[PDB]
Order: sequence, then structure tokens, then C-alpha cells
Amino acid sequence: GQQKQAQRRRRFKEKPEGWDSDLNGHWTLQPEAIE
Amino acid sequence: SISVDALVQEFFAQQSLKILPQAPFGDAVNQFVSKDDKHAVEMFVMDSLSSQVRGLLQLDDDKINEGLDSHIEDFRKVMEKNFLSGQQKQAQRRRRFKEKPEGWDSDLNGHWTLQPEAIE
Amino acid sequence: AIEDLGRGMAAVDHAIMQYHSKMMEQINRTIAELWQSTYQGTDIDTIQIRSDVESTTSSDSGTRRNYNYRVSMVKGDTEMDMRGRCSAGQKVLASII
Amino acid sequence: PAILDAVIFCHQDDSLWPMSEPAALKKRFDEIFEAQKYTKVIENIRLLKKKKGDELKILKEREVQDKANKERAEKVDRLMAQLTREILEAREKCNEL
Amino acid sequence: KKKKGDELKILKEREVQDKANKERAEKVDRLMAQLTREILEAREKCNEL
Repeated sequence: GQQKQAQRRRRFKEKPEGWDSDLNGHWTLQPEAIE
Repeated sequence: SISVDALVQEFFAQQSLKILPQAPFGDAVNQFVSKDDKHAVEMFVMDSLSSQVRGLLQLDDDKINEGLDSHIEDFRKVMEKNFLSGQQKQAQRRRRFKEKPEGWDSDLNGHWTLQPEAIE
Repeated sequence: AIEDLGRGMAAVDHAIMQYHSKMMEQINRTIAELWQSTYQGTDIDTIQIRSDVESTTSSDSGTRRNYNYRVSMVKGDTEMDMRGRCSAGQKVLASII
Repeated sequence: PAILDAVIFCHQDDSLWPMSEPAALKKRFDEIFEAQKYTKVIENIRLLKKKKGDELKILKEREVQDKANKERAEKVDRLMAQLTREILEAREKCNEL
Repeated sequence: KKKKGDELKILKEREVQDKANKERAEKVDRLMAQLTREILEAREKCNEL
């Protein structure tokens, strides 16, 4: 149970308004979802 | 004092549909209102796309290469002016689709409708 | 084909919404006419039917249309949930109208 | 028929469905409006949109290989062109010598 | 389930690169082997002659 601490720091950002997962791909699939 | 179907068809002129025609798309609602069936809108949309693909295939490659969007709406106006005649729907009405076999996996085996066995 | 099916649903969706606001309007005018004409109660000036059109939750790519309804009693500006009173006469009367 | 079922010929104690509680009150309007059946046409045509998205996504990448195979062909063709010209030149030159 | 759709789109992605990589490797290896062997044989035969 040592690796769980590091992963908790990172988190996803909210999906932009008007985002189209059908056109632009799903929002979480984009690398910009993680800072 | 105006019904919901009339109310909705009063809008179809307002939005400019990108490629599939407006009035036939609205007519696709009429079958669902009357026969209470959903499948014809699918037959309608795939028939529309099939009608435009083979129209586009004969069209010369040099102008697919530059400015293709003008020709597809040029074919669209043709489609609306044929729609008023209403002659091709009778051939469409005869064909029917078979039921999906039990246990069919659309993810692995593909969609049942895409299979040629779906058409009888 | 994918973008235009999208504006196609936008017109279907704006049609069910125009329909919903007009009927709220039709029901509100008839109910107000009936209640204001009959002043037997003397406790409630008017009653309205408050359909919540904002109850609709925003799905990731879809409208997910749904309207939440709750009937209320109006005394001046104040509006009350209309539930919990003991005026059975008022309850039956309001249901009828 | 929805009005016939819900409003007109109301059941005895159900006579107060305008004063049934908010969520039951909501289950009752959604019936009367004939709204649930056109929520079904929307969700069917929405699945049309999702399946349409699936078909184009896979076909997206094919064009790269298609155009690469197309473009290298002309290079190969001009190669055979110079090859044939050199063949003719050699055929002439040997007899000349 | 949307992630299974992700799987679906990756499936077609793999197979296009499959054939290209395999055919390129096989053809190039065969070509270098045969051409190098022929060059060595030709030079040896030239010297013997």
C-alpha cells in the first residue's frame, strides 16, 4: 500500500462546455484532462 | 390550439440541415406518428446515405479533390425535388429486415443490420 | 451525417419544449379564471401548477428531458406547497377545478 | 386516450390526483402529455447518432495508408519508364556496335 | 462500455500495421540475403575465371 499516496495527488479537470466526445473524442481520453 | 406534430413541422424549415434533406427528414416523423413504428427513420437515413454515395461515386475525382461540398448540396436539391413526386417510396416499403439472432454480439460480430442476412 | 442528425434532434427537442411552455400557459389561464370567479374559500386568492422545466439534468452528450410537477397555492406574492393543510374542502375543490 | 385514462374518468379515491404527492403527481402528467412516446423517438434516433459515430471513427485512419499506397505508385511507374527507355537504348547500342 | 468501444477502435488500428511491418521485414531480409550471396559468388567466380 505504498503507491496509492502518489496517485491521489493527480486528478482530472472538468469537461469544457460544448465539448463533443463524438467529434473530438471522449474528454478524459485527451491528455489535457490531467494537469 | 396547434397540435404537437404541426408545431414540430413548423420548425423544420428554420434549421438548415447540413447534408440530409429537411422535408423528407420531417416526413420521417410522420410514419412514427401514424404507424407508431421507429424503424423507418433508420431505413430512411440509410437509404438517404446510400442514395448519395452512389451518386457521388460517378462524380469525377478532380472535383472530389477540390470543392466536394457544393456538389453534395447540388444533389440535395435534386433529392428534395424528387421527394415531392414520392415515387420511390413504394419500392422501399416492400423490403423488410429480419430479427436479430439471440446472443448476437454487435461489438464482436458487428451490428446485425449491417449483416446481409438482416435483409430478406 | 453525424452533425445534421444532431441539429435534427435539436429541432425535435425545441418542439417538445415549446409545447410544454404553451400548455403550462393554457392551464394557468383557465385555472385562474375558474378560481377567481368562485370566491367561496376566501383563504386562497389563486392556485397555480408549478411544473419545474429546470428539473431536466444535463447528460454528458444528451438532453435527458424530464419535467418535475408540484401544485401550489398562492396568497398574494407568497406561494406555499399546498400540502399539509386540513381544509379537506379546499383539497377536493382544487382537485376538481 | 391518455386523458381518458388519467383525467376524465378518474377513480374514486384517486379523485385527488391533482393532490397526490409531487413525484406521483409527476408520473401522472407525463402520462397525460403523450410525452413519453416522443421521448422514445428521441432516444432511438440518438442511438442512430452514436452508431453513426462508431462507423466513421474506424474509417478515419484508412485514408493515410490509402494515400501512401497511391502516392508511391507514380514513383514506381516513372522508374519503369526510365527502365524501358534504357532497355531500348541498350538494344539499339549493341546492334550498332 | 464506452471503453469497450475504445477497444473496438484499437482493434482495426492494430491490423493495418500488422501486414505492413511483416511484409517489409520479410521482403527486405530475403533481398539482402540473396543479393549478398550472389555478389560473393560472382566475385569468386570472376577470380576463378
